[PDB]
Amino acid sequence: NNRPTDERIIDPSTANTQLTGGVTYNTTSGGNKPLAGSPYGYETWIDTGGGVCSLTWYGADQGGGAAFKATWTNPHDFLGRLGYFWNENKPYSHYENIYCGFNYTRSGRKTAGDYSYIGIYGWSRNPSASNSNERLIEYYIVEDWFGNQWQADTSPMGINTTGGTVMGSFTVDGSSYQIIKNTRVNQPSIEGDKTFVQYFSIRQSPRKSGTISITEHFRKWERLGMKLGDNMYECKFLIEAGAGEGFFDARLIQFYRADNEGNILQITPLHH
Repeated sequence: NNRPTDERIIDPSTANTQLTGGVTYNTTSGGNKPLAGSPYGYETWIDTGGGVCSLTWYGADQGGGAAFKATWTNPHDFLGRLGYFWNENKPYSHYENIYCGFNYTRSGRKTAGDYSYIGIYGWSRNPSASNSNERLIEYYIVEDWFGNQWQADTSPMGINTTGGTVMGSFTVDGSSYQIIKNTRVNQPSIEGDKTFVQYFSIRQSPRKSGTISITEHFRKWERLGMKLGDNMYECKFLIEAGAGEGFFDARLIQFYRADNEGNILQITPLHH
């Protein structure tokens, strides 16, 4: 495929202004919820015995259309995410070449507990895998995190946070990424409490703005034998906070998809 060059793609380096207004959600959504006048959906996982969490969608007409803010205090593993919701029995390759331009501010080191994640997230199903562990996949492309008491938020996380096994590395979008596979044994999932696998790409140089060539990660995992199967659930921008008290505030989250010749198939938002 050829890199898209369409003028509607917002240069991430330019998206430096605080967005305003927005619609805020303070409770668990119970899965994907569509957003009004948008191709995207949000999800919130906010445990009631935890403290106050929020996701604020900045709307259809600013910040690339998928931009959001989130806050947490004493979360018990808060996830706020927004982007593509699919879950229509189609493989990731059906959605062609997927990209996400982003630019955010966030709170600093140790404001999100012992573990946290910022980047791209979703699930995929592989009913064809012979090993039942491999039939459901939770995935992360980790651009950034909040560090902890042991490592700076400027150092990449590793297996001490993720669990599991380093499979290898590759370079895309200006950094090396370390690829990790983990098995979650009898744990909560989009299919109920069961055993499933997680795939991670960890960005070795954490960053708060740039473009993610998402499809490249999918191609790389599969190439290493980490198969995603033929039914992708979603592909969303995520902030996950294990604990602490902090914030995430995007000026830009813009998903787009292009064919192999670089023609835009989908972009948000919708002159003389």
